[PDB]
Amino acid sequence: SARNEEDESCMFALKLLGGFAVPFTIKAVIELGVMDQLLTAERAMSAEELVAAAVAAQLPRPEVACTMVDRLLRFLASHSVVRCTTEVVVGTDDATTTTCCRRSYAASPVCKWFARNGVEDSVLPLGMMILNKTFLDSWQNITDAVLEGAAPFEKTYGMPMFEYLSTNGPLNTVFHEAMANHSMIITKKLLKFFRGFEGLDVLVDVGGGNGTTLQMIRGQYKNMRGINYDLPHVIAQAAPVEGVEHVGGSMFDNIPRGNAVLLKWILHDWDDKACIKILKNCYTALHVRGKVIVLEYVVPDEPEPTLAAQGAFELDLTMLVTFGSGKERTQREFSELAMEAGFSREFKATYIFANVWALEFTK
Amino acid sequence: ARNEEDESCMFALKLLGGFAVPFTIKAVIELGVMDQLLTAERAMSAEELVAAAVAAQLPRPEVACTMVDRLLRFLASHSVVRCTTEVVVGTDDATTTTCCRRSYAASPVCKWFARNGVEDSVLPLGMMILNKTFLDSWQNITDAVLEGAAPFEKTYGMPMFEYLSTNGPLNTVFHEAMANHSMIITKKLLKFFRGFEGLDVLVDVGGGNGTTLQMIRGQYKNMRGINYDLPHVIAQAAPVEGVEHVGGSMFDNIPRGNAVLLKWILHDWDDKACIKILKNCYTALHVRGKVIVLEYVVPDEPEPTLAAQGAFELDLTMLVTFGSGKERTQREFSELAMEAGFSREFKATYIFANVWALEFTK
Ligand SMILES: NC(=O)c1ccc[n+]([C@@H]2O[C@H](COP(=O)([O-])OP(=O)(O)OC[C@H]3O[C@@H](n4cnc5c(N)ncnc54)[C@H](O)[C@@H]3O)[C@@H](O)[C@H]2O)c1
Ligand SMILES: NC(=O)c1ccc[n+]([C@@H]2O[C@H](COP(=O)([O-])OP(=O)(O)OC[C@H]3O[C@@H](n4cnc5c(N)ncnc54)[C@H](O)[C@@H]3O)[C@@H](O)[C@H]2O)c1
Ligand SMILES: COc1cc(O)cc(/C=C/c2ccc(O)cc2)c1
Ligand SMILES: COc1cc(O)cc(/C=C/c2ccc(O)cc2)c1
Repeated sequence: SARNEEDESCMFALKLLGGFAVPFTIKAVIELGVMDQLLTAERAMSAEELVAAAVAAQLPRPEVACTMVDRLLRFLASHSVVRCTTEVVVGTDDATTTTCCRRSYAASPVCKWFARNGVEDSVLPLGMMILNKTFLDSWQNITDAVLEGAAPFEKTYGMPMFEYLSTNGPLNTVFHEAMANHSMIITKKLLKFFRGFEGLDVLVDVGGGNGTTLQMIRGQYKNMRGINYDLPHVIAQAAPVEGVEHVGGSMFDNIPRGNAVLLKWILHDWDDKACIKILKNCYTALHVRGKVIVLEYVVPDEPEPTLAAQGAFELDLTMLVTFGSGKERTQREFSELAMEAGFSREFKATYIFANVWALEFTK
Repeated sequence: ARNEEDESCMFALKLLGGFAVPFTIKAVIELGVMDQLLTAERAMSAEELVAAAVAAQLPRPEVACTMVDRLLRFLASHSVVRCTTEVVVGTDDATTTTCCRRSYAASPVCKWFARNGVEDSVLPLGMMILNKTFLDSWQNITDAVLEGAAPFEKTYGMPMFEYLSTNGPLNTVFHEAMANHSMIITKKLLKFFRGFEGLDVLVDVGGGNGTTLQMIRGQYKNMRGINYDLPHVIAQAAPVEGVEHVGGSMFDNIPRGNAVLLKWILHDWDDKACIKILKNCYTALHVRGKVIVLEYVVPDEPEPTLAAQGAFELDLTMLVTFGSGKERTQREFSELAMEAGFSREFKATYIFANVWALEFTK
């Protein structure tokens, strides 16, 4: 609609500067309980009906709350996050932010990924880490961190993230729930789309937590045995799982022996030398023809302006912000690390879901 | 594995990640890399852009280059910069990818981030939009809504204009953003808007040091100006030929003239406060006088266009800053004017960057 190229140029610059407004608006609609009412609603609902349904608490300024929610949802409607219908009101009205007319709102399909059921296959626990204030604050310190060649997180909090989490119980839970949430989704998709668990006697899951992933995998492959390998303090908290041995240890020291080792979102935390050491421990732990299964995004060789590529470079920036030298890798960069660790010139890539690939390297 | 379910999920993650572009552009500006992009003659690698932007010896110069490379690659995937890739005659150590070296050029949009070309930039406004103090309020929307309060006030315990009195650096950031936007809009007004023709006296409510009036008089030499602003702002203004500085509150009175300019005033305020301002404009105006409202105009329905999204984005900015400040539709502006006494006579002239000049007539 801009009146010339100069005008459209200016508005695009403002748009680029303002991209934080959508995520922060979504967070509020979620936290208010409005997004869950949209998701269970049988028809479109006005801001007033959404607030009445979402809030049990008696509000001091209920009319202000309703118009504010109307403004939040109208903004998300402009971004196709929700559907909006407008009707004429016969009467007077003040639980909408316009003269004659009342908006009613329905969830778009994308909204199901924000569900608070948590495991209805939602990414909400991941989203709450993505938009966590403690983590977001690091993004304001990128400049100085680059100048020192440090992680923005380190430059913000004085120390690496994994150290800091030991000192912040609440942030630690947010982080672990996000990890667990993404793990659950990808594990399910793996059992739908990936065939590389066929023929395995023993699978070693590094960073397996309580061993949920191995348990779900054994649900489909009943004769496979699992080793759940994680830090001693994580293993101490792990209840028995049938067919899974919990083993405490550092992946930098050793990996337990097996037919395959699973690394999900491990390598992208670490620089190339650390990755090579992890893959060398995988290599010594495997019998010949054994495999490493890497569950990671793969960035394209060039910066393609696609939805998937943008999300992969967005994850690269998250890694820069969090760890500094943690990073997302191309297929070739993954191949090179594996060959450095001793693996053959034999590469498989199976696309799974949500930008995650299963890359398999073979001894 | 890639279907509608997959696209849906990626879309969800994209919506949650929208902050990454703005934060990355900020870093690239603040490192001085954007300015090197804007003066460059050709695509430059991260290494070249760092060497050119940074005076100091860095402790970890190769880490800094590879980090900038990653920032720029991300911006390339969003079409903010142009990237080309060439095979390294050897082995790099200042690009993230060893085979190959990326070089980058500014896209046209980057001119809007310039630190001082001789043209228009929105960089002072952008520094306000991405200022940490202001951004921190957006993390407090849920509790401010439940209380019916402005997120900003819930975050800092006072109204934004009161807070600026307590934070001189933020006060500068705010005023420079307003002055930047006002400068661009006043020049576009002199280009496109014809409603200053014929006016004896123009009253600029919130006119600061009188720069707007000074510029308009530069084109309309027989017009006189009344620069109306708070006494403390007027105390600081130097004399302006053909302009009288007057101190006061727009809630008490407006100086009389043929036209009153209200730029980004009404959107700070609720309907009751707007009606007070407009009733004061009405009584102040001589007959056939006009209020000239310089605001964004939100469409009647939430259209998914670049311009509409920009207007609802400013709406949420007003929500966050003031709570009850808000963007309006044409109909809502008309209705406030009619409540203040103005006639059923409405003009709208599109100016630039989503701003309209709306005129109401006594
Ligand atoms: N960059 C490196 O090469 C590097 C980094 C850290 C530790 N190490 C080596 O590791 C040994 C132990 O030192 P430490 O206790 O600081 O390191 P650690 O065992 O705590 O390892 C560091 C990080 O790696 C991850 N990790 C380690 N083992 C894991 C496992 N089984 N599952 C999931 N994640 C795991 C965790 O995120 C942890 O914070 C030392 O010999 C040390 O040199 C090497
Ligand atoms: N939106 C609302 O919060 C709301 C609601 C209903 C009524 N009101 C009315 O507004 C009053 C609150 O305002 P206040 O008492 O804090 O006063 P105030 O005028 O001192 O408020 C500060 C702001 O007023 C503006 N201002 C006032 N006169 C100006 C002038 N001549 N030139 C430029 N800018 C000028 C500036 O934007 C300044 O930052 C209420 O007492 C009532 O009259 C406001
Ligand atoms: C914080 O207080 C104020 C007061 C005011 O009068 C205007 C603004 C405008 C902000 C803005 C943000 C994003 C954009 O893309 C374009 C403008 C903010
Ligand atoms: C904070 O530390 C970590 C460690 C880790 O292994 C993964 C992530 C992933 C974040 C992320 C962000 C945005 C998305 O869209 C998708 C994932 C973050």
